[PDB]
Amino acid sequence: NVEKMSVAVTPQQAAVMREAVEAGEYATASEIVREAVRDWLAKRELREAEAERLRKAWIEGLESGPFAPFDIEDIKQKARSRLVDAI
Amino acid sequence: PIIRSPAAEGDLVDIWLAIANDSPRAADHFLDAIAERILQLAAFPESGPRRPDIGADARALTIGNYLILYRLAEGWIEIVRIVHGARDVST
Repeated sequence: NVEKMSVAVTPQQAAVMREAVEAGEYATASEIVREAVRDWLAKRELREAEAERLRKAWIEGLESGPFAPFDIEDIKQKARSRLVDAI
Repeated sequence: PIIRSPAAEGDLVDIWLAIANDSPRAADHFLDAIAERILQLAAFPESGPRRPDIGADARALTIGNYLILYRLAEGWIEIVRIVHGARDVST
């Protein structure tokens, strides 16, 4: 299997875990904790990925060649030229 | 004056094409909405709060769920990027 770390549940938490296992929602209190940590990691993994994405996007824009005046209508027109070629 | 990076233009065309799959018209409305939001920076340069988590002197102006990543220079505004915002915890 894998490595082990010992965790200390609070009185109110032990009570709620007990009902869940009894109701059959979970086989054991240890599996419920395993779910809780996995959910937390997913959240952290996502947040870290998104924060890193934006950090890289910024340096990417700065390094993406030289700036040009802003005209939206040119962009709106340029996009259509690629749509027609798609068909 | 307002200048944009080659990446930022690529963002808006990508954004436009995505919406254009559903309706080309709707894509025009959203990009128009983005522009109106960028042009507000000429009168209100600090509408977007500083975003040190993204870049040293980066700022971010919110349009929909997308961010207008920009920087302020002497005499002009530099539009760096337009990326989707940090995604919510909803999984």
